[PDB]
Amino acid sequence: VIITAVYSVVFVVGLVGNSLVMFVIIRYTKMKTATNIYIFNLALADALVTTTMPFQSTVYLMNSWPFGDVLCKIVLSIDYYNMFTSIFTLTMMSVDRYIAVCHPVKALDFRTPLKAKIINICIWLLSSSVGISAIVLGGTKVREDVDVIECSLQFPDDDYSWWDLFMKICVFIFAFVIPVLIIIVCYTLMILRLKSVRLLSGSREKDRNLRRITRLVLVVVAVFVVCWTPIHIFILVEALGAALSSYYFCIALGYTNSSLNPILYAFLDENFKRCFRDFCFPL
Amino acid sequence: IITAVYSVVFVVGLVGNSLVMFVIIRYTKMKTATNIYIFNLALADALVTTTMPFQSTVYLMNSWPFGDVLCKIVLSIDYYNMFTSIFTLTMMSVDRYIAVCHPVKALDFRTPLKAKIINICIWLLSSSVGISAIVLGGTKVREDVDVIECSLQDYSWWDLFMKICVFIFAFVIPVLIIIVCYTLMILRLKSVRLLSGSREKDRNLRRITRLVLVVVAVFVVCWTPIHIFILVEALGALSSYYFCIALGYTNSSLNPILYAFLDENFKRCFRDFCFP
Amino acid sequence: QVQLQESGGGLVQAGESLRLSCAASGTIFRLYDMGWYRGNQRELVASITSGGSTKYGDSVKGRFTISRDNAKNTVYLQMSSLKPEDTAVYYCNAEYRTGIWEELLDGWGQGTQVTVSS
Amino acid sequence: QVQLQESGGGLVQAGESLRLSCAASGTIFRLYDMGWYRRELVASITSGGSTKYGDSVKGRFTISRDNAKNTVYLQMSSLKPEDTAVYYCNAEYRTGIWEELLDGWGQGTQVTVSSHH
Ligand SMILES: CC(C)[C@@H](CN1CC[C@@](C)(c2cccc(O)c2)[C@@H](C)C1)NC(=O)[C@H]1Cc2ccc(O)cc2CN1
Ligand SMILES: CC(C)[C@@H](CN1CC[C@@](C)(c2cccc(O)c2)[C@@H](C)C1)NC(=O)[C@H]1Cc2ccc(O)cc2CN1
Ligand SMILES: CC(C)CCC[C@@H](C)[C@H]1CC[C@H]2[C@@H]3CC=C4C[C@@H](O)CC[C@]4(C)[C@H]3CC[C@]12C
Repeated sequence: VIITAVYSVVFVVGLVGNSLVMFVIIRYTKMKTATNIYIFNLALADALVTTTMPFQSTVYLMNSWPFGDVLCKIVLSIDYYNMFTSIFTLTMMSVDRYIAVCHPVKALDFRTPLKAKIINICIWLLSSSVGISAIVLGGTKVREDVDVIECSLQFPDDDYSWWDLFMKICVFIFAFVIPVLIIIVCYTLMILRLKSVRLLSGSREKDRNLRRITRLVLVVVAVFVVCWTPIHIFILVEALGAALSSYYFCIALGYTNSSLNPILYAFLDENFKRCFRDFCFPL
Repeated sequence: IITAVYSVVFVVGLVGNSLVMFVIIRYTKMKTATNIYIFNLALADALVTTTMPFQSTVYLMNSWPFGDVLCKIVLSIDYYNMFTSIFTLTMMSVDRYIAVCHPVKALDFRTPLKAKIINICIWLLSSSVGISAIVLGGTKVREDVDVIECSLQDYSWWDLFMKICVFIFAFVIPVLIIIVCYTLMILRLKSVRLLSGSREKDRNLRRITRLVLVVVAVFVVCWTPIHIFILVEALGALSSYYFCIALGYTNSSLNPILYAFLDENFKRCFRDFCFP
Repeated sequence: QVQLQESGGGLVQAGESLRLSCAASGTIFRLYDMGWYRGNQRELVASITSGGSTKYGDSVKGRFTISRDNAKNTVYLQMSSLKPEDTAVYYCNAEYRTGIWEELLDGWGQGTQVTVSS
Repeated sequence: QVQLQESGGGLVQAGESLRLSCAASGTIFRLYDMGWYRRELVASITSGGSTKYGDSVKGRFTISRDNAKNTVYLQMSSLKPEDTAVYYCNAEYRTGIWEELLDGWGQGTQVTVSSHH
């Protein structure tokens, strides 16, 4: 009934919350942690997917794509850039966290806000592989037995069935499973140190934050897998094999996580919580 | 077109006013006479913010798809907010006059309980004309076009009479009292050095009189174009009408934001409640 | 902001005269009371209201003379027949208000050094 | 959220021997270093039983640990009158795996050495 607004609530949050996270890290100098530079990237990707919230909405109601190619080419790419940039940023966060608590001496030269921006730029280039290509191959095509307009990437019709199923697998495997694996390895090697080590760095304060931020990252990673696992096994079940509203539900979760992350940093960081309070409400 | 801004303002005023309303209850530190009035005014701002789906629904279909019982309720809720809001702004401005121009008599005349009684008296008058909108209001089909109408319903003159009656007693007289109240307060804020004998009372009386002044000033700017519009249309464009309604719904949701920037104590609880 | 500008102190031999000024520069919405305050240092020596009501210290009456120029927001203190007992630091003080809605404030100055030879 | 239980101080004649114990009780995840302080160090011991003694304790004191019972024991031998002070127990704990490293002090147990024999 009133879902037409709760969809706008999330839309504003993910578009304002992430913009806020990006601006705070840019302007305020104290907020240039190696980890925060990664969150800037993640926020950026989340802001972009949030920009496609309306477009995906109108498709829900109308059921046919009514925009132009120039928008189908831009949304389809504003998407691949998000699917890859986000998961490659979490996987680096968790690796950055690994070499922060399981390699404290080497980290004295390996973890720096310049090195992190480099890995962030590197991630957008690797994501451009599939991201720029979507702008090229992105186009609209009238469905055959539907008489509706479809927006999707265009492949040579010679062996469509093959390259489709192969791409889907490589997406699921290399953008949903090899990344999660790395994180699970990262994080096991890490709680094993934290269950027995007395002090990770020289200060108790370093060790206070080293443990604390790694818990934030673990919660961000946790929310991500929970929201992103249903859609990934759904794109893969329909490939190897009907009034299925599951597709919009699994997209609902994925758009929740886009808007949930600005709030998670505000809740799981005493620094983000402090920078917001001294920005929105300067006492 | 883009319509999320309408839903955006719906949640700010529904959550803000209910936050403003909760903070005064839970935290005993800020149960002030002025905040009893702000509570009352947020309560109004909350109740009229629960009609925004109704207004949008009528905006698209151009008709009343709800029943008559939901046409009478929202007509009720509409007047209760119309009168409660302006009568609360008039009694804050009188409260403020007493606070800065009559300090000797404000020791015994500005107790938060006394504020409650005056705000109880305000709802008695306002729901009284909100009970009449239940009687007078109702559903009916327009003569020619096939569209349901939710309005007040025996003579077309008594409609222009009541509208004139509302303009005089719900807007013009109350604004005359505020205009007067603040004319005498600004003289004494400029003439007097130390207002209440304590350099901290003086700061607070001045700081909070500015808060009410903005809150009132914002309120007339939002409600002037809608009040002169219902009176001009009685002497007988539609895109102007909704821009007069958008102003009034914006005001209902601005007030929480205004308390945050104008009151350091509201600014302080929005922090420890949102960012502990 | 507001800044108190002081001038007129220094080393001087006894029985000589000095003159102290204190201008209140800055965003002043209304100045209220300006004055000079020489164990604990803070002790009244001369204060004048914006009307002209003066009040001198017990020891300073008869020799010092305070005067206010409301047009220039400056106050002047004419010290005559100085003695070595009068040697101290003299701090200037102004009650001002930056705006209609702002609080009342008490602004001190850096301090002027006076050292009367015997 | 940590309670310590101390024992074994009091009045004793010089060249006599005492024994202190300290029991770390509470809701904790893992204890790290327990030891006795007086505030200079006298004796401390890790989870792995590696011990560190103050310079004023020329092998006279010896500190054991029972990790099973979260208790640390200080065997003080050959007491001198220059040992009279308040002996504070210390227990490093962590309220949870992601949480901060912080220790908790004990009430203290008074030890007094006097005269001779
Ligand atoms: C929020 C995330 C989960 C959305 C964002 N995306 C959702 C679908 C979208 C790309 C789109 C584009 C064009 C038409 C249309 O109906 C929908 C546009 C609304 C934006 N993207 C996706 O769902 C990802 C999910 C996914 C999973 C497996 C796979 O092999 C490829 C893909 C690519 N789209
Ligand atoms: C927030 C404010 C600006 C809205 C509240 N809004 C007004 C429109 C509304 C009453 C409604 C109810 C039923 C049908 C319909 O089309 C509209 C419902 C959505 C509530 N109230 C009004 O517009 C006030 C304005 C006004 C001005 C003069 C006068 O004599 C009577 C009235 C009563 N309606
Ligand atoms: C439109 C509605 C609010 C009309 C309300 C009328 C009454 C209740 C209001 C309107 C004018 C108000 C007065 C305005 C100013 C003064 C003078 C002051 O020395 C004592 C309070 C007193 C006397 C106020 C009491 C309340 C008051 C009398």
